[PDB]
Amino acid sequence: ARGPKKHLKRLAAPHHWLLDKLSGCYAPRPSAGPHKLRESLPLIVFLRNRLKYALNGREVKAILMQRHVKVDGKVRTDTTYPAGFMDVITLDATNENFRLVYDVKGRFAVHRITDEEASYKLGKVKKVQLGKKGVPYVVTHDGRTIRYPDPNIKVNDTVKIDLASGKITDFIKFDAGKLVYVTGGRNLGRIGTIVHKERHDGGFDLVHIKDSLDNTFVTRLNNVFVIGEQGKPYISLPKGKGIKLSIAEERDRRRAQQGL
Amino acid sequence: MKLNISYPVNGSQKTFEIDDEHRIRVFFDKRIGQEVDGEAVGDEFKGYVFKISGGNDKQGFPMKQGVLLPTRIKLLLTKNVSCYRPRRDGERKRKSVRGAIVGPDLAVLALVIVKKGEQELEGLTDTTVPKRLGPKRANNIRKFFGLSKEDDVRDFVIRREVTKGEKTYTKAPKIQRLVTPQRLQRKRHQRALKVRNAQAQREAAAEYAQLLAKRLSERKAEK
Amino acid sequence: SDAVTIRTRKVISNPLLARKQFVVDVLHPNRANVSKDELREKLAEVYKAEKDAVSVFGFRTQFGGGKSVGFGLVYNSVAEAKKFEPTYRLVRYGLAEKVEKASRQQRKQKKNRDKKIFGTGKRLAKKVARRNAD
RNA sequence: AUUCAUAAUAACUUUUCGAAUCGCAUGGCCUUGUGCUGGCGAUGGUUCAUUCAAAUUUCUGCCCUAUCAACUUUCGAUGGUAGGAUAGUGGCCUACCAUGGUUUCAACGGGUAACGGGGAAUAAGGGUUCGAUUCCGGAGAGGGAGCCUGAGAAACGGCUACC
RNA sequence: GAAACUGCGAAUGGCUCAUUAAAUCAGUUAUCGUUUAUUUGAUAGUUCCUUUACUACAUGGUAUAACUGUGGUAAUUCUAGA
Repeated sequence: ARGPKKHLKRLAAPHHWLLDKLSGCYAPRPSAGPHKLRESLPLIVFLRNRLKYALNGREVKAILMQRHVKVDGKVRTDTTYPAGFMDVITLDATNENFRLVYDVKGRFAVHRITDEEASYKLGKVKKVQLGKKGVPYVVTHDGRTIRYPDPNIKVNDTVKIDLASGKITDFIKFDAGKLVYVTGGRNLGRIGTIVHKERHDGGFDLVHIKDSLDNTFVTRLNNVFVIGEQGKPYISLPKGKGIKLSIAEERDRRRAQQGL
Repeated sequence: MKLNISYPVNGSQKTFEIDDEHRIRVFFDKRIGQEVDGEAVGDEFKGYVFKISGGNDKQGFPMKQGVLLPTRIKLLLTKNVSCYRPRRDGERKRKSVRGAIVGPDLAVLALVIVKKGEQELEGLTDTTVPKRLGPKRANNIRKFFGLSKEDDVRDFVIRREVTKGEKTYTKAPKIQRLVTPQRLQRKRHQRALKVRNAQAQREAAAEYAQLLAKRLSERKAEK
Repeated sequence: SDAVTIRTRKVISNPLLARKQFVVDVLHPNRANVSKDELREKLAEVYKAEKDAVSVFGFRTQFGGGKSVGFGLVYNSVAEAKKFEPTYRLVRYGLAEKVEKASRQQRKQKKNRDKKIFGTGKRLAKKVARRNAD
């Protein structure tokens, strides 16, 4: 009706933000999306939901204006800038360099990295074709389109990029035997590494997915996202390690790992 | 009828009183700015070619030229008419004005001068008026003094002076269009960009032609 | 006066804001609901900031007396204590002062009549002075 | 899955497009002079993608009444063709041609103290009655109607007309 | 920096349920049947037909606001000539 609604309110939120309801208000609306949909992450929720440094909204407003917190080399000097997939976050002095990955339950992390490996992304390439002035163009996860790629990467791969120029460095294939880090669904991000895929043509396509826990489950193709070959992993792998070990034993191991 | 006398040569204005109830019958059935001989009015005025430039009335209605009706009319006025100064961005709007033929509906007539007369240069050119705001543009200087342009502007900058704070504020219009780098240093970098920029992706199709010549030779060596 | 034991829990330095974040534990038998401004003196003896360089709020006492919990925030300098701090608390601890504002009637009653004028308000003021009263 | 993306032809255009703008630092080099380089912001414009969107859009599901059995079509009903118009397919409107389309698996008409749903109250199982209203989505800003600006209004803390 | 032009906002919010029984709406598809303000990402050396009196690009033209001083009507965010 008549124009784009810029006010959303809490108790309509993408629940993986994990915002309570006694503050319970107009939610922090993201900006216009750089990368993908409203499964993103604004800045001023992250600084005082799990990172827990910000106290007032004017105080986190008094952070990003002075070119303090940096993303992808840039700063993104407006407030509610969204966050893509495996986004790097360059920090200031004391050097707490971060990275978003998602846990065994869809929630994020409290994750910190070093400056090593903190110079490249992995982008879900999805639309590679040739445009005007004869150039083959490629797209990324963030839409950071890059000129003159290596021809025949394929569709639906991931690439190792530059984030200072365009310049993808090392692509990867997508066949039977990889390692896959899926996102989207009830069971996003364990690892599945392959067991099978099929045609299913036109409606969707499916990827059969099995971690070291050796149960196998099936997920539609748009959610799967490789980050390597068998036993590769590219990134600093988090401490929940991507298993989603079951309901009883996590209570049983917290009955054990607290050391009674 | 009232005699608002104004003057397009450098400037003068004050509104005067009326008697000539029969010589205002010279005035009508032309809208604005055509002709009123001063001798057609009583001869307190001579050497004066009166052109008329509107006025007001009971109800305070101004005059717009889209008339040919000797009373008021309410009308759709949008952009370039006397009203709507602007407001809420269209806003067509509707108000009411009179235009043409002058009657005793009127209250004031804005009389404005074509020819200078001989007798009454005390309400036209008594004193030359101090027009306030000078030239703001550097283009508005060199033919303002006819400099036949080489005379290197910033010569005659008007400093206006009152030393009531002991330091007299020494101010002057701060002309734009001042031709020095950084007009040209900005201009040079845009001249320097597509030197350094357009060649850089021109030296990207070059490397595209190199390693893909061998790559399109490799599956051309398919046997 | 009965081993007030001002202790802390969850100390975290935030050096991009150059501050220490903490809570204010207190066990105060037979002296209940201690203070605000006296505690900013004693909290200095972990960083030696000043007498007034530490921001703090809270001190809800718990049922029965004897104990309270607050949330305090200490920075380096007073010159830093004008930059990233609660300005109402900067009014509070004697740092800032009263800042005057129109009560929200006579702010919105100030700017509505000034919205329905057009100039800067002396052209028509001459005309009312010229006519009515003429 | 394409006449797709793209490239080149042979041409057209009241030409659309490609800087006459501002802030800090004040550089480098000698051919010492507006010689020449000369960084970073703050804007803004052609295309192509991402988001925000917005538009349509197929499948199923909608209380009560046959003391409502036929309903529609020259005042478009149902199709085809051709054109217009849209931001965009299409009876969305027009010219011509054809006579169809729904229906006792309840069409059509009438009632609703009928905004729909997630949801409430009740509690062996199966239910019954609500849900105007803390969220989602639709509609309205006395009643209708038309409107210029703007990316986006049939806006109503915008406008014109009639009651 | 008081205004005032220029740019974006005013189409989101907030209220109410009047109309509205394959209509909205819930799920479910689709756009190879479409338009996008911004956020992000990349992207124009060729503009001269006088394509050699381009005539200035080491940088053009007017058309005007607040303001000055003159007004009306009783009033209205009423406006005029200079």
